[PDB]
Amino acid sequence: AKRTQKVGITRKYGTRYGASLRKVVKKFEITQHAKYGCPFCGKVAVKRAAVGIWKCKPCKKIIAGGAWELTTPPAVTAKTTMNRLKKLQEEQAAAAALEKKN
Amino acid sequence: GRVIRAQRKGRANGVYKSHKSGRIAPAQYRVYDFAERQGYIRGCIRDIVHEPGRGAPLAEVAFRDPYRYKTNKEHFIAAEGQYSGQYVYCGLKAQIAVGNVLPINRIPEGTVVCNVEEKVGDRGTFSRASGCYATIIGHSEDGDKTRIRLPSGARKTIPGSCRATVGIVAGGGRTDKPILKAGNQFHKYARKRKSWPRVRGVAMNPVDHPHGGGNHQHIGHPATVSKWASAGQKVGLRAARRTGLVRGGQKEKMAMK
Amino acid sequence: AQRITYRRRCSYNTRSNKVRKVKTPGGRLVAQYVKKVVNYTKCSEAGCNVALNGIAQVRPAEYATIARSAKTVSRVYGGELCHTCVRSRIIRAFLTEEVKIVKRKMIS
Amino acid sequence: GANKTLNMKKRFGRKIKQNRPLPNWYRYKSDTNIRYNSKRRNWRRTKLKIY
Amino acid sequence: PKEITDIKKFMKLWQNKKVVYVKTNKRITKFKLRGKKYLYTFKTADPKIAKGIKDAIPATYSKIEI
RNA sequence: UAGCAAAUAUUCAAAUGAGAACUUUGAAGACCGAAGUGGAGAAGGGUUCCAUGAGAACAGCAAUUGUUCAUGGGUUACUCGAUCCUAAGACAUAGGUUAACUCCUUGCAAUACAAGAAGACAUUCGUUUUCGUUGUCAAAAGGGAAUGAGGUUAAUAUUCCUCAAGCUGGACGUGGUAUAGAGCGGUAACGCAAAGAAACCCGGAGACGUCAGCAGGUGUCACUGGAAGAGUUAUCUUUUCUUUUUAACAUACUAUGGCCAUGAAAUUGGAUUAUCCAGAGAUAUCGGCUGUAUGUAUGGCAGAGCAGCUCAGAGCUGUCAGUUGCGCACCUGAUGACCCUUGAAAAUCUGGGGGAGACAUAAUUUCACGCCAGUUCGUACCCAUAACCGCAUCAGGUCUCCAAGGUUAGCAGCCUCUGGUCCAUAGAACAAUGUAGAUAAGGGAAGUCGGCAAAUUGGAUCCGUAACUUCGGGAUAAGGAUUGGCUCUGAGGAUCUCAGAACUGAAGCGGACAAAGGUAAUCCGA
Ligand SMILES: [Mg+2]
Ligand SMILES: [Mg+2]
Ligand SMILES: [Mg+2]
Ligand SMILES: [Mg+2]
Ligand SMILES: [Mg+2]
Ligand SMILES: [Mg+2]
Ligand SMILES: [Mg+2]
Ligand SMILES: [Mg+2]
Ligand SMILES: [Mg+2]
Ligand SMILES: [Mg+2]
Ligand SMILES: [Mg+2]
Ligand SMILES: [Mg+2]
Ligand SMILES: [Mg+2]
Ligand SMILES: [Mg+2]
Ligand SMILES: [Mg+2]
Ligand SMILES: [Mg+2]
Ligand SMILES: [Mg+2]
Ligand SMILES: [Mg+2]
Ligand SMILES: [Mg+2]
Ligand SMILES: [Mg+2]
Ligand SMILES: [Mg+2]
Ligand SMILES: [Mg+2]
Ligand SMILES: [Mg+2]
Ligand SMILES: [Mg+2]
Ligand SMILES: [Mg+2]
Ligand SMILES: [Mg+2]
Ligand SMILES: [Mg+2]
Ligand SMILES: [Mg+2]
Ligand SMILES: [Mg+2]
Ligand SMILES: [Mg+2]
Ligand SMILES: [Mg+2]
Ligand SMILES: [Mg+2]
Ligand SMILES: [Mg+2]
Ligand SMILES: [Mg+2]
Ligand SMILES: [Mg+2]
Ligand SMILES: [Mg+2]
Ligand SMILES: [Mg+2]
Ligand SMILES: [Mg+2]
Ligand SMILES: [Mg+2]
Ligand SMILES: [Mg+2]
Ligand SMILES: [Mg+2]
Ligand SMILES: [Mg+2]
Ligand SMILES: [Mg+2]
Ligand SMILES: [Zn+2]
Ligand SMILES: [Zn+2]
Repeated sequence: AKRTQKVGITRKYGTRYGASLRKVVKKFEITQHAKYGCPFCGKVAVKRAAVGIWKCKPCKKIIAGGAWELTTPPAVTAKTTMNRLKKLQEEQAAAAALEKKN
Repeated sequence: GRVIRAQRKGRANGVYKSHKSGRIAPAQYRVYDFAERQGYIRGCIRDIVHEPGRGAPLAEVAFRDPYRYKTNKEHFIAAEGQYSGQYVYCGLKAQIAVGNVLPINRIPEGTVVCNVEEKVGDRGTFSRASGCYATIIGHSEDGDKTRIRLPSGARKTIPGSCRATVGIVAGGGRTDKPILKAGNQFHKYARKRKSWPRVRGVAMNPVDHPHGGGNHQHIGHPATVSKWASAGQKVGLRAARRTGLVRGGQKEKMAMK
Repeated sequence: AQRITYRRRCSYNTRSNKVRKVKTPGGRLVAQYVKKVVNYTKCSEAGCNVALNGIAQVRPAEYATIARSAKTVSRVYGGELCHTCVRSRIIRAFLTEEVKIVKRKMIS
Repeated sequence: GANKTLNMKKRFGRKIKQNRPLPNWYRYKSDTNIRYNSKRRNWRRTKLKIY
Repeated sequence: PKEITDIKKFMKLWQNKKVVYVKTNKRITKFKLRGKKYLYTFKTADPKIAKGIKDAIPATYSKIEI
């Protein structure tokens, strides 16, 4: 049984608010009610508890997430780039400290 | 000769008085221990909870007191990705990792930061909002200056010795989901000083507000009000340099550059 | 059909004000005041939240009335922790000191 | 209602005593004009102040 | 009110102002000790235990029958 | 004279009295119909409560009666509440401001700060030691040490009486645990009347949202055999109703979950109504441990209570054994869904980590049984169509708990049992006009600014269902049928629903009750 064509979870809003608005919302809502894979126990049990707060039922970990997601792309980006910059910091200082021997 | 709502917000006996019963603690940094200036102190995330007025989660952090047997609890701002039971490191030598707290001068250019300090030992000032981050632009050679790029996008020079959290404030994106119902707006504003709902100044009679004109509902006097406008005078867009929406001649932002 | 009467001068229905209907030897149906249920005892460690076994779930007062048994268990942290947490504690402490010594000899 | 201060109880008691009728033998004194007690009060028609 | 199954503890209790109350029911009999914070009942079915316990009534304790 | 007309209702005999439609008993007829006209509270009232008596006035008729008048009498608590705790809050102190009055700060405690607490010896001081920044008030629904059943008064009673319990603080007595350092058992969860201790640091309970369904228990309701009583008996009815009860508290067992072994799961399994879980060890073992009763048994306890039957205050008999419910109200247990909401605190009880001190005739110890105490204040009565507020005995207003049978989707309506009530001045006539209630042949808005008002429609089952659309909707669209009674038949389950057929009536049958009239356009405001 396929119960809705366009609407899905948005159907609760019935006919209110206008289409495009509850498109935007279909999107977000499906994000927040989705189960996420826990980094720690590797189960896809992680659900959102509060706005910024996610829990994994089985492994009992709570992580600071984004509002509607577990993972905020700009935050992942900041991790990726923090690391890369760590590499460069250390490589640089450590390398030219050998020049300090002169 | 009535008193607008504009004015009624500065009254402390008043109706507009924050609803504080839910507040867990101020979210600030560690005290400025010797340990933090010359070394690193480590603590645990006992939990990250939700404060009722806050978009950003709060982290509850256990620290061992340097001078006694007591165990110190403190509440920090959630850096996105921090886990309950994480080890958080604060101080001079603390290394760069999500949620650790260093001086900015030790943080590499281009890095993303939270809860920066305006004066050294703020226990935090800048970029506390959910999802907010500040951008690290440059360091002076001396080490005493750092250029930060604030969420608003204005650049600021801060003593490099100031405390910063590596990473981004948690719970970002909430601002993006449209609020459909009015009730939502209601509950939300229920935990903060009441701003809701907002009655347009024109709905009102000349007694309740400079705007409410009368028979037609218009402002009828220029709504750009000068910075020096007296208490009950200051109503429209204040001290505004521009008014309209810029459509069309947007190439001007570029050609003007 | 028998009907009841609050016996306390508190007519409002509050979690603390609950009543139960008892049938007496008289043939009366009498209100008797029922007490409140309490939350079971949980292990105190971080994020653990396990229901402790072998300790009584009792309203805080009656805790002074019970036998030492119900107040306790026989482990290293009998009252405060569950076994799993105890175990992991032991292990962690031992192994951590081992790494400590190793670092010590590698320094000397 | 049920719940009362001491103060209350005492005040009420007072007004309760003061609410008696002139004793039938006082009207026989030589120097008195008093046929009745003019200050009597009825709970239904007039109310006291206790708060 | 406590009741006792084994005659021994009962006898330790009435051996320990002491009076003993015995009462008859159709199928059973009961012996009853008064003590500060408890009323001790002892029930038996068969007449043997019965008479044996009636024997057991000491000079210190006076026997009341209802 | 206007007027005494809302809230369906009264009637008969006796008695009392000068006098009775209005008082008391009895006999009839009706009402509130467990969303009460019932049983109790909070606010508010303050003696309005109880008994006896009664001239006037008042109780808009009346009165032999009273919420009225007079006289006397009624409110017993270790376990109920206040008192304690903290909240939204608030106020001192300190500091500062003011001509001054006043005003500003203070729990995340200060715009303050040389402010405290404890111990021991001393036992005053003093001495001495230890640790230390500094107040209070605000909840008779929040938190909150422990009590019940039976009986009693004209009026009080979880208070008094009788019987049976628990709690906290005292202080020793008698037994018993433990130790020359400080219980014993099990692999393990864990177990067992008892099994040494200070500073110090951490805990648990207290301690918590809304909604949805599932499971269990209590109370209630229903039914079954037995016994006692009562109603019906021209006829019929092995009949119809009634009683058939078990308090806190003691001991032992069981109870929706979670753990511990042993062993590991792919032809993946397990499991709920729903989800959901597993190699981060599922399923499974004559396996084991543990947590919650408003459960069971016994004690309490039958000696009480209840129902019958005698005797002239005493006496006798029975109070027994079963079954079921998507029934109902409450409580509990395990879940699920929800939030740009995420749902107090403190006092209080208790546990852990630590082992500084103390001690041989000793020292210390959450075992039993015994001895002593529990102060102060509130406890009457109304809580409303007559004890409150509405100048009143006003058709208004005023926060809660308990809830029976029948019909039914139903806590609706209608009718009933328990309990309550007939109180609203009365009699007679029966015109106009009126207030409320209905029904009108033929026509069908011609009435009227206007379909105002009325009328039609209405449940459930089966058919059938457009344009338009934000694809959710529109939608009971529109529309078409059926519905009783009776006699049979089949299907769904454990160790009450659904469907068929036949017969029968003035073609009636959601028979009362309950219960939408449609359609097509235009304008606003989402
Ligand atoms: Mg569809
Ligand atoms: Mg103020
Ligand atoms: Mg937006
Ligand atoms: Mg003006
Ligand atoms: Mg006008
Ligand atoms: Mg306009
Ligand atoms: Mg306008
Ligand atoms: Mg009062
Ligand atoms: Mg009045
Ligand atoms: Mg008045
Ligand atoms: Mg006693
Ligand atoms: Mg009239
Ligand atoms: Mg009435
Ligand atoms: Mg009533
Ligand atoms: Mg009453
Ligand atoms: Mg406060
Ligand atoms: Mg204040
Ligand atoms: Mg109590
Ligand atoms: Mg008593
Ligand atoms: Mg004691
Ligand atoms: Mg919850
Ligand atoms: Mg029967
Ligand atoms: Mg089990
Ligand atoms: Mg008897
Ligand atoms: Mg049920
Ligand atoms: Mg209810
Ligand atoms: Mg929560
Ligand atoms: Mg210990
Ligand atoms: Mg009234
Ligand atoms: Mg008449
Ligand atoms: Mg006609
Ligand atoms: Mg026609
Ligand atoms: Mg016609
Ligand atoms: Mg109409
Ligand atoms: Mg449809
Ligand atoms: Mg139809
Ligand atoms: Mg339509
Ligand atoms: Mg038929
Ligand atoms: Mg058929
Ligand atoms: Mg027919
Ligand atoms: Mg019909
Ligand atoms: Mg119409
Ligand atoms: Mg509108
Ligand atoms: Zn996990
Ligand atoms: Zn644990």
